[PDB]
Amino acid sequence: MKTGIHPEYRPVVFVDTSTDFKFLSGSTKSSSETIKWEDGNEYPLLRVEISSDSHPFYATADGRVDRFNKKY
Amino acid sequence: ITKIDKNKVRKKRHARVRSKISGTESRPRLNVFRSNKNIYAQVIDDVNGVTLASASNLDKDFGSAESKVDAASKVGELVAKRASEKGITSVTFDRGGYLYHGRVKALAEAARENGLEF
Amino acid sequence: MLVPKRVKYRREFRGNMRGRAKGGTEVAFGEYGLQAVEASWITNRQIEAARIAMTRYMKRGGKVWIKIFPHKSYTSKPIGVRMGKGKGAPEGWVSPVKRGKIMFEIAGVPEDVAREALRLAAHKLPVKTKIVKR
Amino acid sequence: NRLKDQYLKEIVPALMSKFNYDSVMEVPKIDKIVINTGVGDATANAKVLDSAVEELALITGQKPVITKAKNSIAGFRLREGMPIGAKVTLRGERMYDFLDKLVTVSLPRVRDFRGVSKKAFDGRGNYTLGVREQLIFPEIDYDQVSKVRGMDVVIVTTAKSDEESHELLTQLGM
Amino acid sequence: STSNGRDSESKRLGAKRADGQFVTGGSILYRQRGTKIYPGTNVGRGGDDTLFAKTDGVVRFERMGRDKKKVSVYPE
Amino acid sequence: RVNITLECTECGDRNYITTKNKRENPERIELKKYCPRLRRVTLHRET
RNA sequence: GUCAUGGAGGUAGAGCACUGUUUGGACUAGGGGCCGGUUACCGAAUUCAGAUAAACUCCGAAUGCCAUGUACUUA
RNA sequence: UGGGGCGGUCGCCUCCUAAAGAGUAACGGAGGCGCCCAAAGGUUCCCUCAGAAUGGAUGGAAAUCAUUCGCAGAGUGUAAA
RNA sequence: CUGGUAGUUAUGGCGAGAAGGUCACACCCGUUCCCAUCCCGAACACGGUAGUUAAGCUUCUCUGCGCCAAUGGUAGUUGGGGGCUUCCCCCUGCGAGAGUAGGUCGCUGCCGGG
Ligand SMILES: [Mg+2]
Ligand SMILES: [Mg+2]
Ligand SMILES: [Mg+2]
Ligand SMILES: [Mg+2]
Ligand SMILES: [Mg+2]
Ligand SMILES: [Mg+2]
Ligand SMILES: [Mg+2]
Ligand SMILES: [Mg+2]
Ligand SMILES: [Mg+2]
Ligand SMILES: [Mg+2]
Ligand SMILES: [Mg+2]
Ligand SMILES: [Zn+2]
Repeated sequence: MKTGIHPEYRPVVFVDTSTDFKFLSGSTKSSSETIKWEDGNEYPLLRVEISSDSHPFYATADGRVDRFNKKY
Repeated sequence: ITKIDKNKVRKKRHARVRSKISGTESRPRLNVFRSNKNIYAQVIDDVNGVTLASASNLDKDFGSAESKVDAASKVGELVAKRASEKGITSVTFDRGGYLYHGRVKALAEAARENGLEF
Repeated sequence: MLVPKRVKYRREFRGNMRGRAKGGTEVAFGEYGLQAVEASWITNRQIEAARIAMTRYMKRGGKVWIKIFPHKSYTSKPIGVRMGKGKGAPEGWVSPVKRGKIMFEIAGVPEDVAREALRLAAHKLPVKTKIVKR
Repeated sequence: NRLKDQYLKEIVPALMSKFNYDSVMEVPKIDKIVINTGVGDATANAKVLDSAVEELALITGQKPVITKAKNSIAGFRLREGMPIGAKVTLRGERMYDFLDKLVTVSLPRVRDFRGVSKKAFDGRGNYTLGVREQLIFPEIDYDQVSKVRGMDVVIVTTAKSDEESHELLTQLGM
Repeated sequence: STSNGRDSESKRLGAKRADGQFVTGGSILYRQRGTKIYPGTNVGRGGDDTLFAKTDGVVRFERMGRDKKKVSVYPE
Repeated sequence: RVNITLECTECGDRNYITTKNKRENPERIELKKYCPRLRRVTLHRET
């Protein structure tokens, strides 16, 4: 941890777009959102697409929704 | 991954400093052993291989420690007095393969402040 | 023709062949062999001539081992050349054979064939030979 | 961070039960990881290395260590002196936070993370992932990423043999 | 005709003093390339690996470990 | 690669001679060498 | 000069532990074809047995050489 | 100068010949030199090479990374010891 | 008994197996302070001991690898003498290398705690 030279880094909690899965993590992006989960150590909010919260191995707008709404 | 061997790699470093530092009858060698909790000081001459003085945290008395960094300075005060009892005045400092930064360092100034010349 | 693929030095001393053979004086692979009684240089052209004569008599039967190899080279000068001005160009390859060295070995044939195929080969070499068994 | 809340709490007792270890010190650890990319095409261009090292730093959070060449090779118009690739060797809390996003949001970003990939083991108990697409991590700038080179992710563990090495990553999620 | 014919000048290396012989300080005991023999007690090494005596005494060619050798000078 | 001389900066007498590469060291080399006349260490600059 | 003691030094011999040269087996690692073999489009490496060297050495004499002696003889 | 001429050589360094101290010739057998480095010098502190096997992406037989074996099979500005 | 620190050509090393101990020595926990990472408290340095003898370490067993090593014989050879001289033979003194019997899982000194 040599001072100054290293780039910025700060833990951030992510949420899945499919389920709003609270997922404590770390990143280097503020994402313009901050929540107060686990008060006393505030964490920013950075949303993310499909992840381990609802991963198949582990449809909302565009893709099929246009396909189903058009053809039904 | 193979776990690192802390003491064995030090023996390689201690053999490097021993190529130029040796103890004789007139000027013995002052050696230092540092562990995770204890620091040991010893005075040796290599012409015949005997110990002239020794002091450490395991001494008979004088128990007073703080951060085990000035405890070495307490050790250095005792070894300097014990070594100077028999007339030893000039010695050479053997690092023991360590650095010269903390506990090993602060041991040295304790002897220099007392009746010992490095 | 048995020749080394490459050599470190083109030119070479001639050496000497005094004393009994260093090693290989016992037949190991085959059952019969030619033992040299005298010592002399043996070229690769004499090895080939002795190899064909001994192989042909068996009608390509059995197995044949060659226990020597021409490592050493030798040079020569043309006719009409005075002495001096360097060393001659290499010409051939020899194998200094000391006394007692086994040169060829034979297996896979009856005794009468073995005792006869060896003597046809022994007439192509400049050494006095002998036939020995295991 | 939560991996500490998930490894020490329940993964540690699971290994002892499944393997019958004599003491607790035999439960395998995670020692170090490396991120080696390889930019050997930069032997002629001095602008490719600037972005890739900067991109890797944002992905991990530590300064990349610009490597060099060891031997001179004729057929690649390459010699001694120029940099070839870079690596980052993180350790500590960053060890699990990097894996925290790698096994949660980075893997689904691939076209198909469901590929088992159980043959990538070194044979002593270390797993070396080889994700080459520079889009799995949701931190790298997609538009700003000019080129696309390949990467390596190496997991080294104190697991003596493969079965307990594979077993650990299964409980950690893989 | 023929290349070659060139050679250097012999440098007269080797031992210059005998075992058990009294030597004055500063006298050369061994000339060499590299370190065929290591310096010992009261013996230094020169810029080009020559071993010389630092004080008067008797030369002793002794043996270091299994694959090494040294020379020392012991005052009488 | 040429041969150069070093000149004292107080006495002005040329005490030392060295060599340097004129393509890699186009400047005038300065070194701190012992000056016999003043019996003290003195900066020396190439003439 | 001999005797006793101590050394430095790799020749003769020998050996394959390195470097070249080299014989017969085992093993055909291989990667693309043919129909797992053929590696017949190869011996690349390891192993067994057997050789070879002025510019090879894991070894290594007899002699000769340098010293010490207060030994005996001799100029 | 194995007659002279033609050809080749003429100073310095390393190896073999050189016969186990040093020295030792031939128009004998092999190679280099007429420089370079302001750090490739001094000192203090620190650590260890080539190669192979496996795991992998651009990148294949070899580019970079990870583990294991590894007495030097590397390196030592340049010729050899 | 244990922790340091030296001498001795590995007969001392390597490999394999078992036991032991937080009295020492260790692994260990974190980086506020000192110091450090071509990055990373991995190491160097720093403050303590939640836990463990897995490792290190210390003991005990081996001949598997390695290392040491005779006796006899042979090669070679100083001196003397003969042949039919690519070389060979005899007498006296010296005398290897390879192979083998055999040996080895070390032996000694000082100091501090028990
Ligand atoms: Mg010098
Ligand atoms: Mg010089
Ligand atoms: Mg030995
Ligand atoms: Mg003698
Ligand atoms: Mg010979
Ligand atoms: Mg001689
Ligand atoms: Mg000589
Ligand atoms: Mg020339
Ligand atoms: Mg250098
Ligand atoms: Mg004998
Ligand atoms: Mg013997
Ligand atoms: Zn001046």
